[PDB]
Amino acid sequence: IQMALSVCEDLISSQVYAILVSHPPTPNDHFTPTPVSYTAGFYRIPVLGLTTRMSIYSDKSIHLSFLRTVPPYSHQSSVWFEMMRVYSWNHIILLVS
Amino acid sequence: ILGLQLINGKNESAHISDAVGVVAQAVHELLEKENITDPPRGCVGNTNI
Amino acid sequence: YGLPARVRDGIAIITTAASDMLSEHSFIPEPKSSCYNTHEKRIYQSNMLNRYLINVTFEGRNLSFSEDGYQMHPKLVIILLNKERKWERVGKWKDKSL
Amino acid sequence: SIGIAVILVGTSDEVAIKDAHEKDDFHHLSVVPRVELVAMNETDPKSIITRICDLMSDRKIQGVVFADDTDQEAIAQILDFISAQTLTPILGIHGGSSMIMADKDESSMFFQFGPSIEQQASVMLNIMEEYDWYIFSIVTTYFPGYQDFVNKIRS
Amino acid sequence: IDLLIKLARTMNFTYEVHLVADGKFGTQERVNNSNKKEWNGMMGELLSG
Ligand SMILES: *[C@@H]1O[C@H](CO)[C@@H](O)[C@H](O)[C@H]1NC(C)=O
Repeated sequence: IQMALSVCEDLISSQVYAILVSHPPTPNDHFTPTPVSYTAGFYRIPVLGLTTRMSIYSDKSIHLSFLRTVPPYSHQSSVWFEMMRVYSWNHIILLVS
Repeated sequence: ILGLQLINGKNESAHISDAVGVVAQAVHELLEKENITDPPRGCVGNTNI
Repeated sequence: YGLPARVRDGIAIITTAASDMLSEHSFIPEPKSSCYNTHEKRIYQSNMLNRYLINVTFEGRNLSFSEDGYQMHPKLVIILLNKERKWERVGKWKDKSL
Repeated sequence: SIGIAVILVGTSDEVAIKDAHEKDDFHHLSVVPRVELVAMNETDPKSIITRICDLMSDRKIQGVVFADDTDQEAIAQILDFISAQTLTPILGIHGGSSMIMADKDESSMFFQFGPSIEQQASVMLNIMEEYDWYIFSIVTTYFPGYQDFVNKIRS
Repeated sequence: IDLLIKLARTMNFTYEVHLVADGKFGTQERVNNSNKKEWNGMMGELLSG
């Protein structure tokens, strides 16, 4: 809650052009860039991500200018395709949550 | 249990160097451009983009 | 649907939800009235209140709310641009009737 | 007793709107809605964030109705953020508060007063039937909701 | 049911027969919500396992 107070009254008043996403102490947490991105994305301010493993921000509908260098968990399928192909496996049982 | 992992995926400090490396030539390309504007003045002063 | 009617109808939506919960549940939650202490006061959840707040009625009407946050039976009008750049009333929507 | 806070932004008459506030003969159920008339040019999020916490800290309120007279295209998104982080419901009525947006958070008890994206697709084709406009073409751009609009057309 | 037995003795696979649930043959129909199309009857049980 206090993050929103400090973003507007202390950051954008200093002529900020790029913001780097922090890292939560516990990896299970998710709302690390949630309050900053909404305020930063209000004025079309580009934001660069450093510790962002969530694919929620990449839908291009919400968090339009949310850029990151670290792929989220959703890109692991691009290697599952090739690994089973070189291992001569074609029938796969897919279990997801 | 077979799995995969990524290299330098948890060390935040390592990727900060790449964070500023990419923007090195990005700002310069934008620097040599016309009609350069400024960020909004505060949270209550400006409501435009 | 004027703004004073919108506020009057909008107020009735909130009143018919929380107050009516006292009739059956008979326990009004008291959240921490502060800008903080949101996580520790999570025991008094609003899921029970959220169960029946979509179905609201003001002196008789069907104002059910979609889970996506839209009215099931809204009132809509159709407009057409004219010569002098003034939108004019053309049609009216009234409960699946044109 | 539960207080109710309403905030409006724009040009209007404050006394006239509040005149009809104390006119509900609610003897059927003792609702006791403590309506508070709050009006300020709070288009910027800076005014909203300080005021929303001040209202609940000053007066214990469990229901908020929000109206506005602004054409901001991102006011609803940040407004939903307050409702997302809080358990107190808030409703958008007029202005940019009721603009069309795609998805809601599980903790977001936020609702709008506006046409549904799906309904407009069905209403628009319901007029084409009445005038025998049986041939048409569709052009659309990127927006939070364009996909769902097309899905109702083909169905 | 005589043709089926002929295949059983030629490709040494064991079987078991059971009549269709409802009694139709099978076409494509649209469900109430969205434009999802799912089969029905005898045709739609082969694809469902
Ligand atoms: C079919 O299977 C049987 C045993 O299950 C075995 O003798 C052979 O694989 C097949 N029988 C034939 C070809 O006669």
